[PDB]
Formats: sequence, C-alpha cells, structure tokens
Amino acid sequence: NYLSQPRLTYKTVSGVNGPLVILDHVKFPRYAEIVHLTLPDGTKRSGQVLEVSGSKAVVQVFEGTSGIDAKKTSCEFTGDILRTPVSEDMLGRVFNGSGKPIDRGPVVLAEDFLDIMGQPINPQCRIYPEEMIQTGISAIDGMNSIARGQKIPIFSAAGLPHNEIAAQICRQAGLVNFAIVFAAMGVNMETARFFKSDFEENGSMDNVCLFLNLANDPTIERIITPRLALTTAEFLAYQCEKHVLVILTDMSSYAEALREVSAAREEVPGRRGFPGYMYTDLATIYERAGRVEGRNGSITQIPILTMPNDDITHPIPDLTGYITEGQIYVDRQLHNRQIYPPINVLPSLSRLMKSAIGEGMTRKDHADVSNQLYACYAIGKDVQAMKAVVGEEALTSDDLLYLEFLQKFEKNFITQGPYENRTVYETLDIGWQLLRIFPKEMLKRIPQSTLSEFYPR
Amino acid sequence: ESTFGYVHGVSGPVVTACDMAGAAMYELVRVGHSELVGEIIRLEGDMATIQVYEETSGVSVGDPVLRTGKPLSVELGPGIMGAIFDGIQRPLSDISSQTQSIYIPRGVNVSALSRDIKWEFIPSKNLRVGSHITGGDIYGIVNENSLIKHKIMLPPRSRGSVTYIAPPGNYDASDVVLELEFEGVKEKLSMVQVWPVRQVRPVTEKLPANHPLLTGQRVLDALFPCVQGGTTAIPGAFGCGKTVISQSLSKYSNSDVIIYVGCGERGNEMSEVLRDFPELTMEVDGKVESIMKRTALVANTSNMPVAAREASIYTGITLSEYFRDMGYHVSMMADSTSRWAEALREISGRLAEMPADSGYPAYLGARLASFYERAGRVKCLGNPEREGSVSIVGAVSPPGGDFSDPVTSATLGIVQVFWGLDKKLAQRKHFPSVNWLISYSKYMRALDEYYDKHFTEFVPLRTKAKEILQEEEDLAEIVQLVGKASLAETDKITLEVAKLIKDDFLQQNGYTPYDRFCPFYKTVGMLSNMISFYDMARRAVETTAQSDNKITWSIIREHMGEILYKLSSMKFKDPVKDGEAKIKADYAQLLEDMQNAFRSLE
Amino acid sequence: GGLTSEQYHSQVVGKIGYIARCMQTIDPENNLKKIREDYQDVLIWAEKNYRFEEILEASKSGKCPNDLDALSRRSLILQELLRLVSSISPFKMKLDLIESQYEKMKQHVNLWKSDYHVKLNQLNQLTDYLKNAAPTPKNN
Ligand SMILES: Nc1ncnc2c1ncn2[C@@H]1O[C@H](COP(=O)(O)OP(=O)(O)O)[C@@H](O)[C@H]1O
Repeated sequence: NYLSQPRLTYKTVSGVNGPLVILDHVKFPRYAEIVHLTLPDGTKRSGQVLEVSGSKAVVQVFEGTSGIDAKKTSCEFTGDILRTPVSEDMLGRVFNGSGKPIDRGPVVLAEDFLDIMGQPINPQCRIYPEEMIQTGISAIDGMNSIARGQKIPIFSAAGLPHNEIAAQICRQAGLVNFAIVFAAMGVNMETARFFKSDFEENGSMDNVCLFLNLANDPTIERIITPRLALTTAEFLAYQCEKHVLVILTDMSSYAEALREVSAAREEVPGRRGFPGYMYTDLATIYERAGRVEGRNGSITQIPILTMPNDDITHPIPDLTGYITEGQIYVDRQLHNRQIYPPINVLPSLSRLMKSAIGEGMTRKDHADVSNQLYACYAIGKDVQAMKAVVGEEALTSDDLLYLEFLQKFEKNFITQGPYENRTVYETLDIGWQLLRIFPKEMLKRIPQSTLSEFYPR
Repeated sequence: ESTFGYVHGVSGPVVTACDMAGAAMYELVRVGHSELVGEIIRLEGDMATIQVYEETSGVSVGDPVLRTGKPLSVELGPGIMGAIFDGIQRPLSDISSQTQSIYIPRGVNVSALSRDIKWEFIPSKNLRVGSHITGGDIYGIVNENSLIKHKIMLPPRSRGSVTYIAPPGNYDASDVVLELEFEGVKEKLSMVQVWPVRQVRPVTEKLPANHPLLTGQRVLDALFPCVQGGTTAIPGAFGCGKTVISQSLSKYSNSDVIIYVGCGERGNEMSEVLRDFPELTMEVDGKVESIMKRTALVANTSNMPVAAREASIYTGITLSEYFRDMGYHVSMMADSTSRWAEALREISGRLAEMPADSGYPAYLGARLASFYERAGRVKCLGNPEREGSVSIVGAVSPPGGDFSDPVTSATLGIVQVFWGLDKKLAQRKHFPSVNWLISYSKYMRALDEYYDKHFTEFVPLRTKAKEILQEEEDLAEIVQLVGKASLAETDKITLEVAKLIKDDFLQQNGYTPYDRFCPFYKTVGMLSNMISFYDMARRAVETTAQSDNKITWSIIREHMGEILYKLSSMKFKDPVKDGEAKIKADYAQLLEDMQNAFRSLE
Repeated sequence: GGLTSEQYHSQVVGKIGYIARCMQTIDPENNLKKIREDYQDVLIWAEKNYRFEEILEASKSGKCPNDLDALSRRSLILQELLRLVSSISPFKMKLDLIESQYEKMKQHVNLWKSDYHVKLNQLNQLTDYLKNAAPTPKNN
C-alpha cells in the first residue's frame, strides 16, 4: 500500500558538523529514511538519516551542508528509504548523479519504485554464469574470457586508455535483447562527452542509460550513483529479461567519497583510511550481477578503476580483487609502446573462464592454449629480466625463443585496432601460430591429444 | 515484566534498545515490526545494544524489540545434509520455495529444519523403559541419505532414565521420539535438538591427530599435510587459488562430511558449489552417489548483512561439532576468517570500542583462537564409543596481500598448518599457488607413524623434495648476480629436478579430468621418479667428475631428453581410465628406463 | 550540460526578450519581412507587453519556444546580422543584402567557426580602436 500519512517538516536543526545536520524532537526517526532540506534562500537539498537516537536524527546531506542554518532550515522527512522511480523508458536517456534527468527530457514515470539498496540475491536461486561474451578483444576473449553475467573490473594506471577500452566493449561485446547501464563517478567533462559521443558513434545510444556524476558535482552523490545504476539494471534484467551490461566508471572516484564520509563520521579506518566496511560497501555494489532462476536477464558488471600511484595492492583494487570474478589489467609498459589496448594478460585472470570455454562454448583447444600462452608469456618476462642483467650471451637458444615469444605475442595477440573485432577462433589461431615458435613437446601445459589435433596446422 | 523493549536508536548493524532491564548479554533478540534477528552485544543500564543479523535500514525509534531468553542457537537433526543455510540458520531452499523470489526477504522466520518431512527412524534396540542414559547416547539412527546415516543422540546438557522410546517407524521434527526422567522431572525430545553456537559441544577427550586429511592436491598432501582433527589456514591475496583449494577439499577428500562456510564470499561461489556438487559423485559399497549427500553449506555472501558473518562461522563449526559427535571425520571450510574479522571490526566501530591493529578489536586474536581450537579428534560424549573429528581450514584473505596482516598474524599463532599462497605463482598461473618456503605443517611428527606403516619409502622422498625446493632459491640469489655459467653440474641437476618438481609435481590444474584428484600412489610415484632421477643424475656426476670422462647435465639431457619428457608426462595419468597397478607399472618402466640410460652413461 | 530549471527557463525568457530588442534595433520599420517572419514565434511574446512572470510561466508550460540550443543559434544569427549593420552605420547597406546575408547565416553549420564571424571581429577591432583615437597619422 502507498504511504498515506501526511509528511512532517522540522525546523529543529540542532547542530551541523561536516556533511551532517542533526535534528532534534523528531517523532519516531527511521534509520536510512530520506529527508529533503530547504535552505533559508529556498534552495532544495536531500539527505539520508545516518543515525537515530530517541528524538535525534543525524542526517547526511547529499548536496553539501554549506548554507544550512540552525533556525530557518526546513527538513521534510519523506517517511521512507531512498526509492528510485524505474522504467524501461530510462533506456536512451541521461541522468545526473542522483538520477534527476539532464537530457532535457521529462521526469521518469515510474513503472515501479525500487529500493536503491537492492536485495541480497538468494545463493540458491543464483545461476553460475557460463555463456561466453566475445568482447572482440583478443586479450579478453582469448585469455581472460567474460561470461554473460560476470562481474570483472578493468584496473588501470591513471591516464591509460581505459575509457577507449570500455567504449570498444560497448561497441563489440556480444554472445557466441542486449542493453547497457552506464554510470560514471567524479568523471571530468572532457570524458563525459567522450562516453556520450561514443554511444552515438557506435549507434548504441537508444539501448543505453548514462548516470553521470562529474568531479565538480557533490561527492556524497557518488555513493548513490552506482546504486541507482544497479537498481535500474535489476529492473531491466530481473524484471524485464534484458541482457544488461553495467559499466561503473572510476570506482576510485567513488571510493574517495567513501573515504571522505568515513573521515567525516570518524569511522574505524582500514588500510589508507577507507572505512572498515569498505569491503561490504564494494560488495553491495559488485554482488548485483549474474543470472537468477526463471529470469532470462543477466547483469554483467565491468567496473573501471584508476589504481592510485599504479599500486595493485592499494585498497581500492585489492578489495575489488577479493570480490570480482578476476580482473583485467591495463599497463603503461604496453601503452608507452603504443600497444593498444594496453591489456597485460599476465596479472589478469577471469574466475569464470574455467566453465565459459571448451566444447559447446568455444573450440576444444581454448583452455589449453590459454594456459600455455600464460606459461610462455611469463617465462618470456623472466628471461627478459635475466637479459636486462646478464645479456643475451647468458641466455640459451630456448630462453631467446621465450624472449622472442614475448615480443611476437605483444605485437600480434594483444595489439589490436580500436575498432577491430576479432573472433575467439581468430584469437586462438593467432595463439597457435605463436605457440608453433616452440617445438610441439615444449608446450608442457598442453595434453598430447590437443597437440595432435591443433599444433601442426 | 514486558517480553519486549523498544528501539532507542540505530546505527548500521547496531540497534540500542530501552526497557531492556533483565536482558542477558549474548541473548538472541528480535528487532522491529518485521522481526529482524539480532544478539545483545553490550548492556548500558536498563538498556541494551544489539548487533543485528539483517540490515537495519527501515528500523524506527520506538519499534518493538522482542526478547527470547535463548542465546544464538542452531537446530540440529535430520535433514541438514545437502541443504544451504544463511548465517542465522534459515534454509535457503525453503525460502526460495515459500517466496518464489530471487532474493532473501528481510524478516523471514522459516524453521531451520523441514518439520513436515517424515524421516525413517530406527531406535537403537539396546535402550528400553527404565534404562539409564546420558548426553551423547545414540537413541536411534535416521536413514537421511544413502551415504550419511544420521545418528540422533541425547543433547549434551541432558541426562536421566528412559521414560519412553518410539518404536521403529516414520517421524518428524515435532514428533516425540524419546522421553527421559531426571530427579522426578520428565523431559520429552523430538529428533531435533537445539544448541548455543558460542558454547563448545563437549567431548570425553581430545586426542592427538594421526591420520592424513587426504586432499586432491599433490603439493598439499605430500609436502605440507593436513590431518583429520587438525586446523589449517590458507592465507592468500585475491585470486591466489585459496577458494579452489577449499573447493577441492570439499569435492575430493577422505572427509566423511564437509561443512562449507561461505562467510562474506562472492555469490557465484555458492552457485558453483550448488551446480557442481549434485553432479559430482563418490562411491560406497559399489553404489555411485552425489557428493552433495555428504555436505552442507552455510552461506553469507559478501553483500549480506555484515553481522551475520559472525553467526555464520559459529553455525558452521557448531554443525561440524554435531557431525563430529556422530563419529564422522568432519571437515569444515571456514572460507574467509579475514572477512569474519572485518565483521568484528564493524561491530567494534559502532560500539566505539578501542581498536587494536588496522582497526580490528583487541579480542580478535581471542575469538580466532577459541574458534580454530574447536577442531580435534575426539572420544565423543555418551556410551557407544565414537572417534569423530573436526578439521578446520581457514581461507584468511590478507588486506593488500601482505602477511603482516593482523588476521594472518593471529591465525598463524593458532593453526598447526600454514599453506601460504603466493600471488606471483598465481600471476604465472602456477597452481595451487603454495609457497613451499614459508608454508609448514606441525603434524609431520604424528603422521610419520602412518607413513611408516603404509608408505615407508615416503619420509626420505618428502625430505629430499623439500631440500631440492629450498636449494633452488639458494641458487637463484647467486644466479641473478653472475649468470647460470657459474653453476656446477650438481647445481644444474638441482635446478632441473626442481623445475620438474615445480612444473610437473607441484603444478596441478584441478578442473581437468587428470588433475581433478591425485591418489597418494600416483603422488608418491611421481615424486619417487623425480627424486630417483635427482639421485641417479647426482650419483653419475659424483662417480665421473673424479676423471676427465666427466658426465654433465647437458650430456644427461641429450642422452635422456625422452626421459625428461616422460617425467613431465607423469601428471597426465588418469585414475578414471588407469588403475593404480597400471599407473604404478608405467612408473616402474620409467625407473627402469632411467636406470638403463644412466648405466649407459657411467 | 545543464542548469537549475528556474535558471534554464529564466535564460529562455532572456533569449526571447533579447531577440525582440535586436529585431527592433536592426529594423525599427518592419522592412526585413522574411527575417521578422522567421522569429514571429519568439517575437510575439515580447512585442506583446506580457509580464516577466507570465512569459516565465508560458516557458514552464511549453507554450513559449524553450530549446536554448535552437534559441541561442537563432539569437546568434540575428545578432551577427545586427553587428554587421551597426558596424557599417555611416554606410547603411541594402535590405536585399541584409536578408541575403541572413539566408547564408541561416544555412551555416556554426557561426563561431565561420570566417563570417572572423571578418566581423577584425572589423570590430579596427572600428572600436577609432572611438577614442586622437589626431595622428596612423589614426587618420
Ligand atoms: N588449482 C587451480 N587449478 C587451476 N586453476 C586455478 C587453480 N587455482 C587457481 N586457479 C584459477 O584462478 C582463479 C582464482 O582463484 P580463486 O581461489 O578462485 O580466487 P581467490 O584466491 O580470490 O579466492 C580460480 O578460480 C581458477 O580459475
């Protein structure tokens, strides 16, 4: 039933501190209910109740507390949590951080209201994602393959072409209808236009929804921006059977809003001063993915994050690492050499590749090829590190073949055009024509049956 | 007195409640009109602070808070096996059935066991009216599964004399199966007992551990063995393989039942288990059967409410102790004690308590200590004698991938086995990624009697394996400053057999049909051949380097390249296609081929 | 890119009233018939003595034209014609040339990128420098 009871409105602001405003005399505060604030000048803001205690409600104000006042500020308590109007009508539209429209279209008519927090998908109803998506990118489809409904982030150093990679996935991704949710947090306008323009250049724009929060929009709205995106993705996938892909852009600029809120609340700090709940907060984003029984929908997530000081062990990538189905890494050591897309296969993995490949999904050889490509690429890096100290005169002929493998591999397997789509089969054949650099017996990861069917060609 | 107080305040997973005079600390309490489940963490006057095992978003000041007297407790009985439960014991299959939802609703109260199922009960026949009986006495079997006979037993707090025992027949969780009397007071029981998860289920004795916890992985079972009744940790960074070890133990081990505990884990893990385990099969007595019949999952996915991670771990061990009391060699996969410690960080943060290292509460080391030490091999309670055991394996997940982590630092002080995973091996896709330099097992001195009885050749091989694998790293620190030309022939042989033992013994692709599992006979056969090559190659050099007719590693490789290729090929032997005698005969032919080749070099 | 709804509609009214002032300025007599007709939809709301509130309500209601991109392009076209006429004040050009130049601007892709605007900026710099120039060879 609808909430029929008339809304209260309080002037009883009794403190303000950082992004918090503390009400008093509140009649039965509800934890996590939303409050609208009117400032003395008639400006409207919104905020969530973070704590309640007897008559007190601690409200965090999304649009910042600057201009909140202890006498004239009016808080309309809405009486419920942060619901969002959702509809399939949100495809082909663009929204601000808090889900207000910015494409000059009207306010969304709700086909329903959903709780922004979503719900924990029941582990019994969840279906283990296995139907492969070809992204078209050899460094993915060959060695890091993505299942329909996987969650797998793209990690990057700063300034790397990770935007162009995500754009290419949103230009080439498909199975062996489809729709995209896109969200960006703390993005610069010089990149917001790139994403919006790319969905026009790909012709895709009619099947995609962009939630944009820019670096000069309010930082606390970034907390809800990816949650709005996921709530829309749940409506499209689980209510409407759409094969949804969710792009979350700079989870780092989201994580910085967590660190800010944490410091402002005085929460117990984990590594680098992120809140203790950092893992759970990231899970509350990243777990809304994968198929569920009876529903043909399948939320896939490709978060993107700039790793601070390029450090893989930083809390943002590292906690994301524990949650996601493996990770795709983009590297300066490739990008400086103009090797687009600069995806370094070696540190990458996909947890679901194990079941997304082989007969009925991909050619029989694929799993064996992937492992042997890791083996040779890795040994190539090891002999390169040897050559950099002791010179090529210390290397055996086989060690020089592993060095040549790494060179030929990066120039052919990883190197691909920004608009070039390669099938998995073409990627595997490039894999084999590189593996043929060694004698058949040297391919120690591959069984003799696979070698007899696929090595000689 | 009032049965309920009222929510005085809320902050994330913490709810304060007024009018709670006479509450007990760690009492289980319902919160809110929707009847959320929680537990009292602190008392502060006529007022209480409750950790809530569901998300509190939506709770209001002045909502009812209903006491229950009972501490956090689990229903134990028939119909546990094959099920999946959340951290507060709700059976997910029945939630799915009753709600038809994709998600677990807030406020669900579904009974922990399916009280509608008539189970087949077989009373012990030894009991009769007037007989004396005590906690842990098996009053009857229930034929729960084709594998696991459930052995119902008197609750450990209970004692008395048999007033009534039910005849052989079909009964459920509400049917009275037994009635006692003690001190003139009668006590009825159904087939379901209830136990406080924070209280250890007692035993007659905790014995030493002395039978290997057989595991599919070569490197584990050979070089760092776990033992039935022993603890273990698998500290590893993200993507290191610790979860696949945890799967592999559950899929393939000599454990009579497995409790798997998905504490704060990624949701697709539970789906993968529930996808794979009904389809994978063991065999008993000439009947092939689905391994799910010997498991239960406690799940609490990473996005489920933080507090329930604590209740999940305590549920997983309390179930494990229940099956231990039946005499089963239980195993229990504590699938991340760091994500558990992070839940203790959360409650401590809300309570405003003083943190130890990295925000963790000071009692973290004490909670972990009093958890892993619930393992053991035990003389059970009660009269028919049983030797059950719990073996606990904890997938610690160090923040930043660094073992200076406080969860690791505490865990290593408690566990008798360390399987430290290396991210650099996982990057190379070397798996399982066990670092053989830092890993250790304290059980070797007890297990050496079992190896002496069944595998007398093994202790020499295990020693030579560990030594070669250390000598590799001793050589590497030299080679990286001068180049490989500095090596003596003994050192080249050392690095080569280390490369065999690394790439063809320690390496194991556990999803493939051939690396799926590895029997001990296959494992020792592989290692025996590799070390036989080491000793023979070393002997050949030592025999001939006293002369100008000196054998070298290159001479051996050029004469014996096929033998190196055969040695590498040993891993591909498949237990489904090849019998133990067939694999052993192939390995004997490798020993003979090596001997005849070396006899031609010398 | 965007604004608060109050700001956005207040900018729309600003464009409408400005286009009307420019139309009155370039043509106090209704001689530029085809130009005037091509703005009748905006001009009516400002040639009528409507209150600012009434036109703001009509903008919120979608009764006034309200696309700021279209209004800005249309406003720019009129002002870059007005700028021409004003910049040649001592040499008032033919009406047929004005409506011809207007048609060329109406057809143009982007007036800010156009050499038309560049020529007028150069004319403006030269013209504006004279306004306070003292008697001097260069200035003469
Ligand atoms: N034993 C293994 N055999 C083959 N591949 C493995 C093995 N261990 C790790 N890998 C691959 O790496 C992935 C990451 O390891 P996993 O245990 O699943 O993640 P995590 O370390 O975070 O818990 C595995 O799911 C699998 O795809």
